[PDB]
Amino acid sequence: SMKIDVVTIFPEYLQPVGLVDVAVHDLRRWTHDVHKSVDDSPYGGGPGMVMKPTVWGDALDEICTSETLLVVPTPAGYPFTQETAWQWSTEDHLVIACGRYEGIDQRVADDAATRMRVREVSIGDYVLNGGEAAALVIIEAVLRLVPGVSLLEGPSYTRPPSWRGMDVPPVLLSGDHAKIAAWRAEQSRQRTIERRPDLLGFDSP
Amino acid sequence: GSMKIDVVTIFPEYLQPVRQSLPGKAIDAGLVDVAVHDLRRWTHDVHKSVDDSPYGGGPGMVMKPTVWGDALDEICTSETLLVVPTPAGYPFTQETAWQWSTEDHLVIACGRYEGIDQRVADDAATRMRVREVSIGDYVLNGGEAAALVIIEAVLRLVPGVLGNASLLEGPSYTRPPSWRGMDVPPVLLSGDHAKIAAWRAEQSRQRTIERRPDLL
Ligand SMILES: CN1CCCC[C@@H]1Cn1ccc2ccc(-c3n[nH]c(N)c3C#N)cc21
Ligand SMILES: CN1CCCC[C@@H]1Cn1ccc2ccc(-c3n[nH]c(N)c3C#N)cc21
Repeated sequence: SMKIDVVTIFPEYLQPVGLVDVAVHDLRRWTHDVHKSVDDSPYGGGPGMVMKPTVWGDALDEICTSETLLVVPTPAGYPFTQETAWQWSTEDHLVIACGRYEGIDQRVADDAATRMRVREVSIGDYVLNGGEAAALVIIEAVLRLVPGVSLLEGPSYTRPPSWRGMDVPPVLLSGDHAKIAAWRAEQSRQRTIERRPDLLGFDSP
Repeated sequence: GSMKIDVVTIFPEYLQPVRQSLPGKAIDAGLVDVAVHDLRRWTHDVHKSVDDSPYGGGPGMVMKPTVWGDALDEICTSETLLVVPTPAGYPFTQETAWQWSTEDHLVIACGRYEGIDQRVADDAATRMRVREVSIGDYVLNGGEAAALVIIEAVLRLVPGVLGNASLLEGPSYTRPPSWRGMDVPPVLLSGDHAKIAAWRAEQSRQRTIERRPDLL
């Protein structure tokens, strides 16, 4: 049983989402001024804008409890991996705070950490415009692990056994479980060495 | 630059996010076009079958090569960069996003279930460039979320699409100067911009050591 709340200034972007419920909240609901302003220029200089702590604080005050796991996507986060997804799969309540612009004032996470568990994480080594796509990835990876819901995968094949003059590897038609398991292990080894040598403790290309 | 992206998926509704996030100015200027295609348009049968049992046995289903082959035959040309998300892919990184941002035509083939029969990519690779990539070390249900990430990372690097007409980033702060007992680091308000840059560099150094020692 899991509840997921996502907070964002682009609730429309979260559209791609019994044991689990997902709710999406417009951060601007917690603004007061007429312009509904969520950002301001950075202290210390630099390009762009920073999301104000005040609006975030009010939103999280309402949505979070001390049991909440607050997830904050950021390119400067700890890596979000399958291990993380397993860890989070047994949580009762995830709140995902999606930033935009240059990000969220650091005091939002620091304040939250005084009363709940906070996790700043990155889904990969590339740059996005905001946390929303990361939220979608995290939700998908976690929800498929919720109770009641090493080597790279090798290639898969289905019918027909010959297509455009390309044959399904004959071993896969042999019915020999041991030979098939061995061939699959070898394809996975080839793939992992070639594409992800770091997974086997080798230098990255 | 002008980029066309075609996405093929059995869940086209999953991609409408991307089409919405695109600035009208970039579309009107013909800088970008994203089109999403339902794979079932290319099925052969009244049951609109896209999957079948795996040769060699095992769990799950495999997407059919004949359906995918027809879809890609129609959509791709010799100039296409065919992107195939897969957890067994080469890592998709910012370097990748930069490389792909100058392409004229990306086609993203989104799999589901166990993935796509390998002959689809292998056949495509004999007449176009094919890239099997993964967006990270976690398992998804299919390629659609990966497509969203790749599209966003690539398009924001295409001149015009964003507009205006190594180390980890450190913390950022804005008003108010004090909030819930927490003060913005005073150095940031000091007007000593050389010292501010050094402070930021050290914050970045510390964060990289703590969160991403692999980058060092
Ligand atoms: C661009 N713009 C200036 C520099 C830094 C980032 C900023 C955009 N931005 C704002 C909030 C926010 C949250 C997550 C991500 C994100 N990018 N890449 C990942 N793997 C991410 C995660 N997880 C990016 C975000
Ligand atoms: C689960 N199910 C059985 C095992 C293998 C994967 C499969 C699901 N699935 C089918 C097509 C497909 C494409 C990409 C991804 C994907 N997962 N994680 C990434 N970083 C990905 C990328 N990029 C998963 C996909």
